[PDB]
Amino acid sequence: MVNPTVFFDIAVDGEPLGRVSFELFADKVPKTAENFRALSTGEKGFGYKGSCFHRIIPGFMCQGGDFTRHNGTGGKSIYGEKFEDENFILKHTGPGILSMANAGPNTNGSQFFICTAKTEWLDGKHVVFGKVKEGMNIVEAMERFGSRNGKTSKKITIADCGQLE
Amino acid sequence: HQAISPRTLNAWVKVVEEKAFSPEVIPMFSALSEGATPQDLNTMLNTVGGHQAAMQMLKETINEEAAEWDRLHPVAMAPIAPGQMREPRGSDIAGTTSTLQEQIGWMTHNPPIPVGEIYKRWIILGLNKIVRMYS
Repeated sequence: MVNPTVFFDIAVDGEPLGRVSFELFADKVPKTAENFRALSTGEKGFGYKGSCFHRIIPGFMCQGGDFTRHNGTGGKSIYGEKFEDENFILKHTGPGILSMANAGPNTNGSQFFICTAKTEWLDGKHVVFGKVKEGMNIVEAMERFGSRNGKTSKKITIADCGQLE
Repeated sequence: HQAISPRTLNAWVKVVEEKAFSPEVIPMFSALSEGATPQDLNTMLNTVGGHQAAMQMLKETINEEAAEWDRLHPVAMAPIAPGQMREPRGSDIAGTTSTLQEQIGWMTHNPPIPVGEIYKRWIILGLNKIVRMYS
């Protein structure tokens, strides 16, 4: 297929929670899609396996992908530099949208978030690049570990992750 | 919030016209600027007509301080959580890229980020630069 599918197996303090898979819209945002797909397979020799969802805000989103510092201040893309906002064609239309976290325009690295609500006000500020396929219930479970400021109550980790097909 | 008054301004105008850039301008500025928002601080400064060279010296200090502020305050990762206000940048504190209710929120958030007091300190350092050149 043109759009790849990635899976994350989530664990909570080491205990298996379940699997979430995503469709990556390579047909609309190929550079952003390929970054997350390669970080998910580990093929560049670094990536998401073992990293954690460091910031989870109930009724808003789950954020992860800082596999270098584990707290939001790190992350790195496969391109050897942060990379531009590819486009803002796709919108934040409800739960399960997969979008890039950033520190302002054209600062994409490896951090991402999974929407657990409609967050339309993010349109034009975060590049949407995928959506949850299977496992939204697992995302909903993960939300229960967050707090209003995003601190998690248990270690929510990507125990394994890769490409399906 | 009430935007500064023509009355306070008239006073700062009379101060700068008489005392030029003698040391006395500084304590005066501080008194007339009590509790000002960044917008109010810029309205006071904009009221100064002439003294273009000195006004550019102030601007250079404000730009330098604002960039220092950015350097020492890295932006948090977005997206911002609901309800929460983003952290001010240098240009927000100086009033170029922020609104008035943002200034108010910061000044009235918990605890405050007192963007008016901060900007006022930068202005003061710029007024010190001017006073040392002219007097």
